[PDB]
Amino acid sequence: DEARRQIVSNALISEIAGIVDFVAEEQITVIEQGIEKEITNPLYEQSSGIPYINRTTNKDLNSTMSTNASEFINWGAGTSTRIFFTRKYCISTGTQGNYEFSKDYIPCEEPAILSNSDLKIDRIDFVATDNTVGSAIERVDFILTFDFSNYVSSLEKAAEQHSISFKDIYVVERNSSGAAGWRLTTISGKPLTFSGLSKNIGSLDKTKNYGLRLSIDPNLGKFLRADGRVGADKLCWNIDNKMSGPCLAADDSGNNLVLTKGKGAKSNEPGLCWDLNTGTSKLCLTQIEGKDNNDKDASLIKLKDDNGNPATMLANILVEEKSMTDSTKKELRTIPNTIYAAFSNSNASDLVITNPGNYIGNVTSEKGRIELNVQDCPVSPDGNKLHPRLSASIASIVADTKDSNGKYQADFSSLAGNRNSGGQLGYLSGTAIQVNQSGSKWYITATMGVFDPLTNTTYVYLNPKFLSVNITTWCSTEPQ
Amino acid sequence: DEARRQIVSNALISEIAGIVDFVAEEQITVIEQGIEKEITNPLYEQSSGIPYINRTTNKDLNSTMSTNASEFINWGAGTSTRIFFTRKYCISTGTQGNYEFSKDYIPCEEPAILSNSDLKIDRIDFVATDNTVGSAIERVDFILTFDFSNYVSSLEKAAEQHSISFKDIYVVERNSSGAAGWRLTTISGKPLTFSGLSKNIGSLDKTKNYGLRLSIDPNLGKFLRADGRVGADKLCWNIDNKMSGPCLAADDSGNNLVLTKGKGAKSNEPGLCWDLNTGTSKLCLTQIEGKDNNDKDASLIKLKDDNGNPATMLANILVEEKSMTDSTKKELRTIPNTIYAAFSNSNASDLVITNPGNYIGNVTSEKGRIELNVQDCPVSPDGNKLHPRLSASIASIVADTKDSNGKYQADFSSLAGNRNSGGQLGYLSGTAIQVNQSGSKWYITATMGVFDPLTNTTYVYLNPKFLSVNITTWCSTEPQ
Amino acid sequence: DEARRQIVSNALISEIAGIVDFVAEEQITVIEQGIEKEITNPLYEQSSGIPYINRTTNKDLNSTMSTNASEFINWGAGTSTRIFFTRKYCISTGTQGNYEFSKDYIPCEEPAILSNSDLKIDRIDFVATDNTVGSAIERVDFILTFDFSNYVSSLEKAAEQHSISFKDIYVVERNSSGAAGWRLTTISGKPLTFSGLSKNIGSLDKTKNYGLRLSIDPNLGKFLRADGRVGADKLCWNIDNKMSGPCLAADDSGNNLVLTKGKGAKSNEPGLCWDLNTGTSKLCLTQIEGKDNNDKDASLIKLKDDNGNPATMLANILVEEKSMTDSTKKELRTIPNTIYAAFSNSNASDLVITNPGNYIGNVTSEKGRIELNVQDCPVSPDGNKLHPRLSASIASIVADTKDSNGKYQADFSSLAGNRNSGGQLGYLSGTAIQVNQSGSKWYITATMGVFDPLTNTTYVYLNPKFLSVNITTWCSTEPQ
Amino acid sequence: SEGGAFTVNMP
Amino acid sequence: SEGGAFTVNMP
Amino acid sequence: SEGGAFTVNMP
Repeated sequence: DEARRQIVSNALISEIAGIVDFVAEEQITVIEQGIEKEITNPLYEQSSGIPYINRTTNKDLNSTMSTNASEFINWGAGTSTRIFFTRKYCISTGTQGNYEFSKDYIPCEEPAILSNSDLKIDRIDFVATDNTVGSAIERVDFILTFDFSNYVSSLEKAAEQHSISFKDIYVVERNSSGAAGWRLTTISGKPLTFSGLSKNIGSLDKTKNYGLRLSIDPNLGKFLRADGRVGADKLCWNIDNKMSGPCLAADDSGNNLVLTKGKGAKSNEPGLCWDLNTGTSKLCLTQIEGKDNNDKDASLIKLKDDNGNPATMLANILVEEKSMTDSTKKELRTIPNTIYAAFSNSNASDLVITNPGNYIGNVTSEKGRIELNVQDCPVSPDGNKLHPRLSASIASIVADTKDSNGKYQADFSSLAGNRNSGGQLGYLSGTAIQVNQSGSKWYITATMGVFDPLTNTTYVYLNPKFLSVNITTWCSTEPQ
Repeated sequence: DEARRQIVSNALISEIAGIVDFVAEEQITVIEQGIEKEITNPLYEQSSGIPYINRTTNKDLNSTMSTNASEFINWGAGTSTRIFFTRKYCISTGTQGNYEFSKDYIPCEEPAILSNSDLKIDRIDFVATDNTVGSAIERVDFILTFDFSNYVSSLEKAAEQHSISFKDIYVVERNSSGAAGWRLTTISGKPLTFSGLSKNIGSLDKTKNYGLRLSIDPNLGKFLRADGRVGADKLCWNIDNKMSGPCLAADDSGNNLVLTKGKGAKSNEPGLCWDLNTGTSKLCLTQIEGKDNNDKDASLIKLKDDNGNPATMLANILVEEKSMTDSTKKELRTIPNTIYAAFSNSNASDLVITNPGNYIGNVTSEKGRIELNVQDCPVSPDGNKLHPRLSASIASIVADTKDSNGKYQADFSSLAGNRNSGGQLGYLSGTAIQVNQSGSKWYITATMGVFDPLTNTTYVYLNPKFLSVNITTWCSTEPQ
Repeated sequence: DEARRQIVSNALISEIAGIVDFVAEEQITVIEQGIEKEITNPLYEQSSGIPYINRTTNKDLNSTMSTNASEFINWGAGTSTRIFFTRKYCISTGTQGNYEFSKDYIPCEEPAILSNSDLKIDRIDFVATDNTVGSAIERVDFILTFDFSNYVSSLEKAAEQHSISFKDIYVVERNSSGAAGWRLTTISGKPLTFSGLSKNIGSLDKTKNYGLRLSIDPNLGKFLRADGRVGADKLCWNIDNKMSGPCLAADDSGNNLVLTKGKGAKSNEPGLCWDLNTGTSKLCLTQIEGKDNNDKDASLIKLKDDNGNPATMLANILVEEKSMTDSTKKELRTIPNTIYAAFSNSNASDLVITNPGNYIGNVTSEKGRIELNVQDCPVSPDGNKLHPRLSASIASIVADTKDSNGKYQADFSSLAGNRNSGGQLGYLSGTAIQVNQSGSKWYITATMGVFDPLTNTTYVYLNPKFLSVNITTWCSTEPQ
Repeated sequence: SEGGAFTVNMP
Repeated sequence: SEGGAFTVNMP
Repeated sequence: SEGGAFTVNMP
């Protein structure tokens, strides 16, 4: 069953991956007296003790594996090794380890799947690059005891998923069950690598106890990697085979990437550009020189094509400014919309309000009204509730009266033709324009006073086709 | 002469490098007629044929070179090999190859100098990493026949210029002129490299046919590359020698790069920044926490300086929102402009419309009109035609009449002085304000009715200077 | 003093780093008669002279150091060597050198501290990769004479701070004070590395003159480097272990990075994205197809979530367009704000202007006025002074008169209740609305004419509560 | 909600 | 195109 | 700066 093998290999590679992470940190983030502190990894202090200083020297993958217990590191059951690679306070009391890492490299308790599995990490070798105490480790070999190509496929899959790869896989053997008895399995004096285990499986006696030695190369080499595990101090782009293009580097915050000019730029105007490569100009977001409201030196961003003409961005925009009434307070608003509209009462029955002093209206159901759906306000920063807003301004207004047939002729329903219907005008008293809202609708209503000097009769009109307004809608922190 | 040898070597390394480039691409970009397609390289399809699957097994540089024609790849004259490593349509009609590569790895016609030069590529060995069909290639051997230290200097110079390197150069010999008769030249049973032909030049009989074996290697896709031919799973930046800065990674779509916070960020506010380093703040585009119109968790982008103050972007802005009438439809709009303007008729001759009931004007030629150029709308997403829009709202309006000198004193041409000339007011009937457009011009005209109670005379005014409007101009998907 | 040793090492590494940087540039930017031009580094011209063609041949770090003066390069006092590695015009007249480099690799005048320090660069070896004139250099060795573990610590710190690392450090000795007498210090025939000077210090006689040979490798090509000293032609991201994600590459300008679609993208809509990973959609700035005002093919940018809905950007926006009056001139504007407000004179004492023909207002101190703070305008590009603007449009107006109690009932202070008090209306003469400003304030005032037909009395009102306006505020290059 | 008219005067 | 005036009244 | 009023008529 390979589904069980896959769990064992995922745990094994999880353990292997954590250990490599620990080796690959020369400075580790530790927790001394409640405040994170960076200290040198105990691996590279020539003052730390067993097992942090333990080193083997078989730099060659084909050299004889060590038989010294203070050179390799015995792992697993019966060993207190795990204490030295887990937090001091994996128990509430504190273990015998002296370090509280800011992060768990491996779980404090070994994965339960590995407690009785057929493949276990039995011993870990730290290959030293030189002969100084606390030297750098240039290869980590993991001896996994078998309690053979099925697991290698499974382990290779699990390592593929964890962004690690084996330098090589060797078959290792020992005559007993001691951690220092491990030697390389040999075919004619040549150590048997796993890739060559297909042809040499027959010349191996069942009298030995076998396992695999997985060799990794911890050092996260100074070069940027496909797995992205290299932090870049900066990165610059080439132009015509020279390092004269823009550069990206992080600022101190950890949140921001900063784009700066290259050495080849004759002008200092860095930009990010999008290109469809479909025959039109790329669009660039470029930083350019400016001046503030007090004529001091400043800068801004411009979205432009390759001709220097502004480009178009589709988005919701919020603008923040101090309230022009009370300063020291911020106000947010969106880009407004304008709709031209006139009211729609046309005949005398709907137009004339019979008893003005007594009339009590219902702007939700009055004839001739303007009705709109309440817009949805866009995203706003935390703690700034945006309210939908609406207002109306007078666009055209006349005091039209009944003609010889009791009909009203002045009509402003279409802006391109307001003067083409003239009407028979009286004296204007003015108009009262009101804006109300329910949960879903904006309601706009109006009242106009007119004196007819022909009949000396006073009329009050409701939502007339003689009055048209320009309606402005937006969202704002300033309520309605 | 080293000048001709250099030309020949330049061609040889061109061929060598091109072939190496093809091997090093497991996924190749091919042209299935009208469109680029990613396909598995025929080298690594266990379903491809001769010569795509041919592999030698001499992993060791000192091992026996293959003598099987279905293992090595015979090259040059007498072979149909080149067809399978060049574009299918190098002739307009088509060759026997089955692939239309998007790029020429090697020129379709072999460099004219190599047809009769003294050093020729006779055979290519693709060293397999295992014993599976379509396995990965770990070394490429180029057997160059001599038709020996003069040419190695030239080949090393040409390869220096091409960003490739020889793993080693070996001396090979054959008793006749067969492509499979190549074997390693030996001195006392030890294969003769090129770093040992100086001292062993004497023990070689001229009865053999000699050549050089330049060995290259394809997979150089472990560390990100200066030429950018290796993709990154992610990239993170450093701060103070720690991997605590922002990170960039692609999403699943293939279109987007995503910026995320680094481990050192105490706040989760990733940003892209521009900096001129001219003594002023960098400008950052930062993602911050927010809330939508239903108070649900959301986010937005903020363009800010280093003090947390909003910054400025010069661009055209489109806003999208549901139509406040039909809802089921989306509408686009631009940021409007506002113009204060008054009409410009001043005297009674131009002001008074003599016979209003019969009067029909020409708004494109009426005196005192407001005339503006029709704006150009910005780029809009496909299928969203933007229309120029204009509206006018009344800013000031009075029913002025002739004074004792027949002049009109009220004047609203300047907003800061609308009240300074009062005039002689009658009773206002209202105004009809009309906006028309040709292909190039906006025409804004207006008609005002006034009753003079001193003379009991009725007036109709055209484009009066005592009527002023605030003109709003913008672009929108909603027509005029 | 390790403080004095550190300054010597910083100078030493500065010289070393500059020299290595020059060695690492086969194409150098030179200046020939006013203009920068690219020429081949004289190191790799087989036509250049001493010392550009000088090469040693000890490829092995353990091989015999050359003793030929036309192979190594003598450095320092008594040598004209420095001339050939600094600009021709480090002196105003011109030196004997033949090249004016566009940049100083090492300072023209040697760091004054190196003129008499205990450690000096005595000789520089250019290890050749082959036996051609002007061949590539594969290692640069700096022989430092002592005029031994203290300074190695300091030099390694200085090289750490200067983004270089030593390939290896050897101990060298000479019997006298000649630059050609340098040979490798040996213990039992084995060249003494510095990592083995701890155990063998006693077997070294004080009769020799000793020094250190620092070996630096030349290039950092092909693979991008963590300290960012390697430029990228482009960089593409991976998706599912394939190079199918977006790509960034510099355009020709040196200012722009360009984002393009990946090979795996089924749509051509490249985007830059922010992600908080806090449960909401990432925000993307994506380029999409569009059409201009002439319906020609174009593009724009869209700020959208993963659902294709517009997102929100908080920033100041400037829009640029041609003046709708005088073409050929460009004008800037900001996103406006709208404020609904009414004037506030309510009682007869404040409302009625007794003798209108004689009244001279003080718009700064009149009762009932609308007063606002003059807004601050955002950043604008150089030479475009923005002026604050304010305008008013009529929202509601009625010709109210005294009621039976001498009170005025119509009140438009709240838009949602404009119709709630009808009042007792006369005939309207109109209104004059004026906007003025001091250094800090907007002053909005108004005058309304009313005829009371019940009393045949003429009224002029100042800042009445029955007049309301929509106040529009913005910034523009068009003045007030 | 509510909307109302207004009284006007007679000579 | 067009523009038109309007008729007003007489007491 | 300044502000001003306007004159209306008596019947």
